[PDB]
Amino acid sequence: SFVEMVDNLRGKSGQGYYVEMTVGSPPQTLNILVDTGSSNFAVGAAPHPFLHRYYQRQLSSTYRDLRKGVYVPYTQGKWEGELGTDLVSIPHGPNVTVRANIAAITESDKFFINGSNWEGILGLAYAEIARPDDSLEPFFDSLVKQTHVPNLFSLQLCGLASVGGSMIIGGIDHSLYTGSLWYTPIRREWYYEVIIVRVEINGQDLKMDCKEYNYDKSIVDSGTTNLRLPKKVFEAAVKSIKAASSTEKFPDGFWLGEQLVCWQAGTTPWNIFPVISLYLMGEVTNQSFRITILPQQYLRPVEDVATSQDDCYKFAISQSSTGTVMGAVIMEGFYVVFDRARKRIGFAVSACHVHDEFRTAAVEGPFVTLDMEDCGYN
Ligand SMILES: C[C@@]1(c2nc(NC(=O)c3ncc(C(F)(F)F)cc3Cl)ccc2F)CO[C@@](C)(C(F)(F)F)C(N)=N1
Repeated sequence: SFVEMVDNLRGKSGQGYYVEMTVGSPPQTLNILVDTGSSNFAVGAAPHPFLHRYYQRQLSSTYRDLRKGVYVPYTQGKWEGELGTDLVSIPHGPNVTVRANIAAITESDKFFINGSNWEGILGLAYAEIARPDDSLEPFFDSLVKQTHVPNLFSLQLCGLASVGGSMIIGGIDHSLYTGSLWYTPIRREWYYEVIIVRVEINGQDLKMDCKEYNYDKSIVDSGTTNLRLPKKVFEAAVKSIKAASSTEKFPDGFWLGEQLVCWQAGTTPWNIFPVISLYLMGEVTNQSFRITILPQQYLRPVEDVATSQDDCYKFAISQSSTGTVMGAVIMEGFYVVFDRARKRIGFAVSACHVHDEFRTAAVEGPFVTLDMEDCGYN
């Protein structure tokens, strides 16, 4: 039941949200990062200083070796391993056991994070971006094929350092959001690719050709902390946020995410910072809806006992050369429905949210733009 799935996610702020899973027979319990930005189920399978436990294939009678290596290098770090299949279950997910592909990580460099409490990654995106290639069926594809679970999942990421949330597999739990769910089409089934049609900072349009917001794609990624923007959009956004917050001046390093800004505990001047709205393409021509975030979402607290006389924050909007990434900055405080069956992503205000007494994060619409331009970059 969905009620049994509520609060099945845990994590440390900015370290990743994870769900408990079991692999093998007899079952081995592991904490697994929920990642909508990748498509491999990859688990630590050898000792590592940052791993409390790991997958021991020799203890699983149901393990099957696929006799195929896999090497996956990312911008920061890389993982090498071996492919196989085994029985997998989600103790606080659907009441089912399925056979799924598993990449057993045997060597890695700067992939596992100290103190993150996760031992692998559940890539929830599509086969097109699976490694080594699209013939390696992702976990959610196997789950849907082998069971009667509907082809949809939803995430309620709720932003001390400990975080929580819910991953609801096979449905939408109405207790997790308020107001209406607004849907944007999935443009291509690879990443969860979407289209942004307008960006406003404190109600002021950035006034760019909308293709700039999607250069070269825009994705929804629970495996990325920041709201990451293409260079041109990022520079305009920083200029606009600086203009709104000009009563206080911060080091250049802050706007580049290289330095923290600190205030005496409880004194953060939230009202000098603007709201940011991303307008997403609707399901109907030239209609859109907006997602509006507050500074409590894009100025992320950095927990550190040593600086705890203050509240210290990192600016969580950053530049990208690979397109827009709607990471946790966007997802936390919203209930996000990955409706794979209908090729669409829904957004609603979450039951767990940031609102202070002046402003509230929102999901609202509809908005019309009679300008007929397609905002898709490719
Ligand atoms: C597979 C890959 C990947 N992701 C992570 N993620 C995290 O550790 C992480 N996750 C969520 C959050 C929070 F919840 F706070 F947002 C904070 C963190 Cl710090 C770690 C290793 C790794 F290889 C590739 O890199 C990206 C980012 C890719 F570049 F592909 F986008 C991705 N999506 N998945």
